[PDB]
Amino acid sequence: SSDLQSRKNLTEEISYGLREAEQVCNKQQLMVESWRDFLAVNGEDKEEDSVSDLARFCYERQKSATLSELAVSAFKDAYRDVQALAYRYGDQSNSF
Amino acid sequence: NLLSLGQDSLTAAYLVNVEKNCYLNRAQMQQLQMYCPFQLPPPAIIKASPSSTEPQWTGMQLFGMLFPPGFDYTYPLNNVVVSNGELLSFSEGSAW
Amino acid sequence: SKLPANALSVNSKEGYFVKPSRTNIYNRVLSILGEGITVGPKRFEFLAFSASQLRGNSVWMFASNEKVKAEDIREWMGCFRKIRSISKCAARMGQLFSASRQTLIVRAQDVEQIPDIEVTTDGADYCFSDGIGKISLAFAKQVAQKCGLSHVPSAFQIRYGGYKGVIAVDRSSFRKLSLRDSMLKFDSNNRMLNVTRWTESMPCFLNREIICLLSTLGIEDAMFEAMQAVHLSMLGNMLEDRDAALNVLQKLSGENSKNLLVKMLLQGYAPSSEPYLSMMLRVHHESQLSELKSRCRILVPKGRILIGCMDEMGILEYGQVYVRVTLTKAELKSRDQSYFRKIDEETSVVIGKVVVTKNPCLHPGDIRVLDAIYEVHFEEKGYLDCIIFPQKGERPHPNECSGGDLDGDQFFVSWDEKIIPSEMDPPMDYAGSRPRLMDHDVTLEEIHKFFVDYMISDTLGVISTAHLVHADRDPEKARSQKCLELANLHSRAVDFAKTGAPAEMPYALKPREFPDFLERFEKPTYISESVFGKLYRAVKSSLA
Amino acid sequence: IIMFEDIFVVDKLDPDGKKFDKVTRVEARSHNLEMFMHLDVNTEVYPLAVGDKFTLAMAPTLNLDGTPDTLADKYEYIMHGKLYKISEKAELYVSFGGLLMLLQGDPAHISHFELDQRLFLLMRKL
Amino acid sequence: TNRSTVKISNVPQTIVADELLRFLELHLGEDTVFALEIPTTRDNWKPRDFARVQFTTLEVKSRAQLLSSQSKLLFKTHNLRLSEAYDDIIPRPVDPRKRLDDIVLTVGFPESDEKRFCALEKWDGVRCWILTEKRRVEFWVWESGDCYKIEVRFEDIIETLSCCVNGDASEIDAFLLKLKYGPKVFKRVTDRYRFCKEDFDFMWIRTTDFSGSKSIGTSTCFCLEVHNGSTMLDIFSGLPYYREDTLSLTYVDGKTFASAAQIVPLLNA
Repeated sequence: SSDLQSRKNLTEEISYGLREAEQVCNKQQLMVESWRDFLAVNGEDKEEDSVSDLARFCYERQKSATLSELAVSAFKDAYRDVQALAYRYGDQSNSF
Repeated sequence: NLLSLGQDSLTAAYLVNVEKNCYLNRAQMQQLQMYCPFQLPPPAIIKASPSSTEPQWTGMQLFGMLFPPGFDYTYPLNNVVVSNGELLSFSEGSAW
Repeated sequence: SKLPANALSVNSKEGYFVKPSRTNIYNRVLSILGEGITVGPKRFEFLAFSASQLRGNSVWMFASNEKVKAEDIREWMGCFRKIRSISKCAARMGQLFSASRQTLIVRAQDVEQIPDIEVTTDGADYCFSDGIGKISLAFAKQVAQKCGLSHVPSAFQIRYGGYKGVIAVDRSSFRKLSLRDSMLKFDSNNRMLNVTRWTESMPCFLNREIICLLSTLGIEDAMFEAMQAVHLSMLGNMLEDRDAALNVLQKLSGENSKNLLVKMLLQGYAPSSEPYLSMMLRVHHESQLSELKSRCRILVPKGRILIGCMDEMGILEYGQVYVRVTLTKAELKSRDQSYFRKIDEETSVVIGKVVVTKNPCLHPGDIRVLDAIYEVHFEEKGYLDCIIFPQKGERPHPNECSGGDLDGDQFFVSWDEKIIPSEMDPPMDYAGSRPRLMDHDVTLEEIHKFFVDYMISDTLGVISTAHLVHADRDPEKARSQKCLELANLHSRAVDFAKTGAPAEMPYALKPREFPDFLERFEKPTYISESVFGKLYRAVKSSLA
Repeated sequence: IIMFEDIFVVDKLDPDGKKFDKVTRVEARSHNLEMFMHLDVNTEVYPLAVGDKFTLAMAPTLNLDGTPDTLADKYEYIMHGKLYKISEKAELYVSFGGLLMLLQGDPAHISHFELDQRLFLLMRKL
Repeated sequence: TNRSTVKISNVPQTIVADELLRFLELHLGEDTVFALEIPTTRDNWKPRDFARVQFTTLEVKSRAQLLSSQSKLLFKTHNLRLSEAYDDIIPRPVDPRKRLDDIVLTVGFPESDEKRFCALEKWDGVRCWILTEKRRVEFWVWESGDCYKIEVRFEDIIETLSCCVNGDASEIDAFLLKLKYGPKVFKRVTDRYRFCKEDFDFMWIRTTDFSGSKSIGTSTCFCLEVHNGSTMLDIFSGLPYYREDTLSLTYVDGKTFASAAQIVPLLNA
């Protein structure tokens, strides 16, 4: 970073990117046969249930292997963009 | 090929061919010409400023003394063109 | 004006997936449709809506009375509980609202049940008989007496008792009336006969899509430029020359039409005199110029627009049809031609290469070159103002014509010789979307939902404009996958009135640019260098 | 001795920076002849701002009346390079030791340039 | 020159809207920037390479353009290039005179044959904006918290009249807007890169009549009760079909004509 303000902006951007990646992983976790009714284009009143249950998604992911693989794939896909920020926040004279 | 440039020569060549803004004067170029087996190319930079004497050499011509006169190399991906043993163009990539 | 898509069901991203949110206008329209409109000592109720009214956001309302109520009329029209599709039920209920002429009443004692013919090739269901029928000579004479029609057409569109389709004449009829199997739409308590259109031998016209799809087979720009030049030359000479006025009136609107202006055109005074006629000619010329500026409409005297039917002969093969039309002033003046056969004084046969085209066309494979032949057996049946389609073949001709049907639809025919038939392209698939069937009868609410949702995601009018813009911009038009996708989307949007399948117009397909020959002055205008641009520049130069 | 000489006015800069410590590519459009030019210049040693007017000259040799391979006192940004690609509104591709130049103009304006030859680049910002 | 928003070509990716606002206020006049928006490819953590800035006065825009043409704007070793934008960030007129705040809005119709007017429902403290470029007039009415937007185009009006409410013929304290069609009704619904200088983080959606008595749907004329203005006539002269005559009106108690049914403009049986 050039100065302290740039460092703070980079930290906030990293935090928001991690939050977005976690949200993407949570969305990708729903690609199972159990949520076929919810994923269909109809009227479902349980939309808020899938969003408010934030602490259950991690527990469900840690129990299944296919869910874990899907989650890590989605996390890598959403984290490539986060890794791409180094070229924006890095100077041309950076040794690394 | 079995033998590569290495971990240091690769970085040095990247720095030489990427910066394109640091010009080597006659003394440094002649000092570096001792290790190179080929002769010295034309300076190609006569005046870089209205009140700048001692015409200098560009960085990419220093790397051009490492090829035989009859060797021609073309790398479309990195836009690298070598004609008559002289490096003509280079943009980025460091893949060649 | 039309309700914008943003005024109803505005999209909003709530949760993981985007869900549209209904606006207050949606609820207001639903309440108006449900409760009804009260005007004085009356309360109007929803009866039905026609296919034309569905595309214009119009609906019929009937005030309930002590004698007959809305439900009484609804059940008198027929029983619609057999249809389990929301769109199909509405279409069948609203189809019986077209203008027609009343005729005699025929009971349900003499009706035939002639079996149809079906061909299944390459795993595709191709049906030749979609809405074709059979009629006798006595029935035609009886039905033509009340309409004041002298000549007996060989084909005329008719609908009665829920049936709908065109019927053709025959010389081996058994009784007055006959019917096929693939014609019953819904059961009705009445069988009133009525006829909408019998025959219209109007001269053919070249629309924008015809030139757009015919500009890749090898047709140069010199032909269209010369045709436009001669058209404008004969239009400009119509003012000071009375001879050209009659010829134009006899070759532009109505082959055989009697009018006060038409009679005076052949024998009249100088154009300077008779202001009542001179100013009418001037305003007609101005209207023609405005129509040409708005859209391309080329007057081709060697082609007509007529419906088509089939005969129970089975002699014609795949690629052989019969073309027969009346003789106009140009045909009568010089009937000696290679592809024109003077079978009769008023009727002339055609032996040239004739193609079939419709109004909506967005696929290069619709151009199917057909060779017309002359047979004594076919002429013995006496077919007039109707092209003959073979019974047998790999696929029916209407199927190749954008998946159409023999429902009295008009067909463009032209016995031209300077076209290029060397290039042939297969037609697109005519298979529609899967029908949606409900598990319960209609409670008069889902039909209202479908009617209101018709306004939302109604992209029928923009697909054609986008296709035209993409064809004008990108060279080698109607060859890339973008044109195929646009044609598929247009077909799906047309099918939306029949089955509830939204077009789903993508955002990236919007043109965001329009050529000179459009009325979108506010939108950015770009100079087009295609054949349409050349024609528009020629028209502008002629006007100036 | 001078083959091509015209007044050029810059239009935009590729980096659009003042202290980027990197070679900057400029886009200048010729006056009268209306020939578009690409050139890599070092802003730190030879500052060039948008809207400035500078002259450009090309000569096979800096000597007077022959002697290929005294114009130094006139100009201030002399460079040396070779032309490697001439295929195109013909355009030229001259690299001054890795600094590419793209002079796109008219076929009639550029007709006395041969392939694989050494030429100089004389510049002065008025 | 038609609009006031200026699109900046290139800005650093590491900056925030606050830094750019501070830089602009330092180089230009103090608090001369109204709206600053930086588009983001992602939701809130990936701004684009360009930004759009709205200025309060056209003079500030001209000065900024002059500075940009001379390359005098240098923010974090980046030369800011200024170019015209397509649409304004906020539909707000540049002229402060056209902005009317805290005025009285009432609806009605020419109930009597004489010079009489009837008032159905009266709103106080409404905001009126006149957009010459967009050829429309916006009315902001606050009712039960949420505000509503009333949009009237130039083609909607057929004639413009001026009246008075204090009772003095010389003074002009009212304006009549005869409407041929109905006005559009909107409704307000419920940050790091968007300053906007105010609370404009919402969207407008079309809605039906929000009045309890539905006075808007049964009124074909609008009356604007505003204070006397020496130069107000020049501002009101821009409306199409303006009459340069003085007319007087009186208030008629027409609160009885109030229908709570969906079909408002029909008579009572």
